[PDB]
Amino acid sequence: EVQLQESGPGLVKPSQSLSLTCSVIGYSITSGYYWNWIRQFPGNKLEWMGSINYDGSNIYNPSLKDRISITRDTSKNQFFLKLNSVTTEDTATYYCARGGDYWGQGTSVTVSSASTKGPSVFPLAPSSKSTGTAALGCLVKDYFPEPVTVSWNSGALTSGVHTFPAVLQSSGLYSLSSVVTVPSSSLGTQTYICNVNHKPSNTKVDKRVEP
Amino acid sequence: VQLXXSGGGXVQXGXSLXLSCXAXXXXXXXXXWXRQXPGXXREXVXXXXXXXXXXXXXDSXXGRFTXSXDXXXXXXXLQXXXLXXXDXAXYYCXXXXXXXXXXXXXXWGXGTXVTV
Amino acid sequence: DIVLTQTPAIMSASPGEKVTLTCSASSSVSYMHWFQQKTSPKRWIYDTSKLASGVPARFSGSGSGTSYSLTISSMEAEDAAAYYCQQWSSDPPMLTFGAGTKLELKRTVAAPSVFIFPPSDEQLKSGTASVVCLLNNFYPREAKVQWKVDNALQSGNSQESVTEQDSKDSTYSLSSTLTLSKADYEKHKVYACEVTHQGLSSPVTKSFNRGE
Ligand SMILES: CC(=O)N[C@H]1[C@@H](O[C@H](C)[C@H](N)C(=O)O)O[C@H](CO[C@]2(C(=O)O)C[C@H](O)[C@@H](NC(C)=O)[C@H]([C@H](O)[C@H](O)CO)O2)[C@H](O)[C@@H]1O
Repeated sequence: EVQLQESGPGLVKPSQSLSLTCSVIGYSITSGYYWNWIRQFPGNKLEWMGSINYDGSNIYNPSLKDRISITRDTSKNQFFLKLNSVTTEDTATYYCARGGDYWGQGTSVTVSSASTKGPSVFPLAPSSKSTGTAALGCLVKDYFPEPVTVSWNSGALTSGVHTFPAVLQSSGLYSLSSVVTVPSSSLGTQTYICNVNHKPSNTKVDKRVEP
Repeated sequence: VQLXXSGGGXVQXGXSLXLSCXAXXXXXXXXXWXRQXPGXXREXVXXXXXXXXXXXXXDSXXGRFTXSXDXXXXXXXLQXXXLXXXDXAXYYCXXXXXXXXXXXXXXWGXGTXVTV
Repeated sequence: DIVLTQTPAIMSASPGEKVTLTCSASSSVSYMHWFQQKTSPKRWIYDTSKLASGVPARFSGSGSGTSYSLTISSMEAEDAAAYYCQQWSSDPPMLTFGAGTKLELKRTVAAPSVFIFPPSDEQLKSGTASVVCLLNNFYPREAKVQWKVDNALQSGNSQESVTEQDSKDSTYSLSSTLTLSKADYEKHKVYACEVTHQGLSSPVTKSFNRGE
């Protein structure tokens, strides 16, 4: 019935403003229901932020009322979200919803002072003791922003591959590893190369992981 | 973000196969299907864009295959009819990271074996 | 204002079992709603017991006052998701969500295969040493990783990462990265990772000396 789609910048400097827009199709926002903005922190915790009604009235979370604003444009059938003086604690995936029965796809917004940086890629060489099953991988350390993609042997190796979710280090950069378990009999004959691809820095790294 | 393809197997010439791939939101991104013979390169098979932007198919699979997508299940589909021995390959699924359909195929799947 | 406490946090269930999720409220609640999420959160149960669109009849909602429940008569593999209870209040206007109960598909116990990786020479040329401990394909997820350098327990200098439940074999994989400077790294010799999991009779330790 009702369709919703968020749109807006995914990177905001701290102490500045984040602005998002929800485009509604198939239902007039002036017809009924509350139109809310609901975000989800990386911990999967949901927090309802604000609301604008069909008659234009606003309702805000008391924890954000000093820096939130929910407006609307009935001609374009849109309603907007403005969060002032945001912090790194505001990093979440923001959803727009009609009264809680129709949700958008969600937009990932990250708040950080870090600048764009390409990652350093290091080989996780297989150890000297390998029966059996051996393990090797690559370390993708120190980059910003998310995300980064990792393939093995240009995509020819998908079984036994595990690329872990990135972790935000204390420095403000992301770091991850991608491991793959292979037979120990292949370490001498089969070549293993990891392909790391980070679009915001336009970097592509192919590192051979040697025994 | 991760992809997992399913639905392949072994089948004789002339019969069918329905492939599927689930994503770990893809409603705004196009999902393409690619296949690769053991001694060949990955060739384009089909692509399902966003709902209303229709679908597109390669010359090899026109009229025989049908691509679909379920936004609610975050999954794409590929129905295959009148299968030939030439269609025998490993089939992969990828997401076009560019919403403008330029084909920044960044995310790929594990793959699925198809043999005729 | 109103705090929702969902119990249990994680719920492992096999196909065919009866699952009951509880949502307790600090103050009385007129109506409790439930949301499924695997993906945008889908409305699953509204007005305590009304089923939303696309909900099989095996689901059921109930409760009142300060305790509400969600019941699945015979759980299926497609029911594996996170379930949040939601409440709306008027006099102090607030729309509160619960922390969510994670319903996962249960499989057999698999002990993790552990691996240790010393810092590469390429990383040492940048003044940083990262030691990675790999825990592969284990179920259930509950585990423990300890870093012991020169037989000394480490704390505050390791970051852990876990994958989602795998789509094929329904297992987990975990990585623990110990981060040091090359100065601190070169001042010790024995680097060990000690792993604890319910499929292991005794802890599994992977060690290495620096210059080997
Ligand atoms: C058809 C249907 O499913 N209706 C449900 C819907 O009611 C609408 C408004 C109905 N068409 C109408 O009366 O016009 O939602 C209500 C729940 O109502 C409230 C509530 O009191 O819980 C109303 C309240 O104003 C809402 N608050 C906000 C900020 O949106 C909440 C809220 O939407 C929900 O708690 C979900 O977040 O809902 C009821 O479920 C009807 O069955």
